[PDB]
Amino acid sequence: DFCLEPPYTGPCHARIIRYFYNAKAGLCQTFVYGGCRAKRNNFKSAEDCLRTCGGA
Amino acid sequence: IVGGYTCGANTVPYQVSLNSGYHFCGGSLINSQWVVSAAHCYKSGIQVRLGEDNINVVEGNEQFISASKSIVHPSYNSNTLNNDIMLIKLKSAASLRVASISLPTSCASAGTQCLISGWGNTKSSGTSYPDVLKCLKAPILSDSSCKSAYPGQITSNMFCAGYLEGGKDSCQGDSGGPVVCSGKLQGIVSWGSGCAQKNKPGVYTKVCNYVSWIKQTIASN
Ligand SMILES: [Ca+2]
Repeated sequence: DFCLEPPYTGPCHARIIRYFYNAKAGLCQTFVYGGCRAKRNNFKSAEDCLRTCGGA
Repeated sequence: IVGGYTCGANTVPYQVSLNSGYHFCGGSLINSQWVVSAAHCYKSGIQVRLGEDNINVVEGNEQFISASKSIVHPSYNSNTLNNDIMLIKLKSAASLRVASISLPTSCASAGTQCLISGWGNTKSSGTSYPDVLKCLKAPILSDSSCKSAYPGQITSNMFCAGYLEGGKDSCQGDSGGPVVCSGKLQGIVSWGSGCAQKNKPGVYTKVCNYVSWIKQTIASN
């Protein structure tokens, strides 16, 4: 389950705000994504995050 | 920028901030209507902010101009990060505190000292994004050492710059920004393994390899 994976910033140096499902909190939170090599628990909006991972 | 210093208001006049509701990448003004940045900084709805020092407060010297076109290198590979370069056309020409930087006539050699700038994280690890632009002087490293630090990941279009001891480096939020050596734009902040880690210098897009593509692309768009 990729929804239970911790957020991955990656090697690139941008500061792009994305969302990831935080299983502990039971909600989608924001994190800094570097711009490349994103894993699946990385969404552009909280809605996308909740639709895909909500309740995992 | 980890381990750097405050540049000073408008002392790096070619430095721009790419804004999408917040600063997410840097870039360099290479023409009154064109900016060069990294391909991984590609985003829709980009607003380019010129003449910035404190990115959090309006100080009067700014020019906010929307991008009309964003051209990512046709051979950019998101997996290998090869050809990590992008051109952004401004919706209107910037009024030249705001100045363009020259493209290189030739590639720089290992040992060359360069100025790297940006509004990225200043902590190795931790988080601390600055208000004002930070600067860092770092030397270009040999292809041999760059390849030793990142086995099988360095292409002919990339170069390392920084210190093997760690402590001084680019970091999240600096991507797309300039590496000027020098008075010529030699690199674009691209990637690395963490920030300011020992034996893990930052990797930059080698601009001298794209000068013809840049000139022709700017001219036919
Ligand atoms: Ca400002």
